[PDB]
Amino acid sequence: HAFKPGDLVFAKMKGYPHWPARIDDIADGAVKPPPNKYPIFFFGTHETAFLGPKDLFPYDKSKDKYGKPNKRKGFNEGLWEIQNNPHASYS
Repeated sequence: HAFKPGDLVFAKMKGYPHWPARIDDIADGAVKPPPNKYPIFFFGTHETAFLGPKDLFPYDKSKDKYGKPNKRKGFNEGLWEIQNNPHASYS
């Protein structure tokens, strides 16, 4: 399984806990990711950033480890989104 738009993940950024997220499509006209990176939409914060596979943990495999509440802002909101409506428009 190569990563494709719509895949659910936990995504790791420096300074944050593994974060509920999804692989997004590239909008027409938008900036494209660097070589071998993906557009990642973060649940709860609703931000997008470019990340590579080393920082992407498939949701089903990883949810037992990473899918638990914490106090960081937006996180529990993000957990609700990935669990209840992961494919919604958050625009």
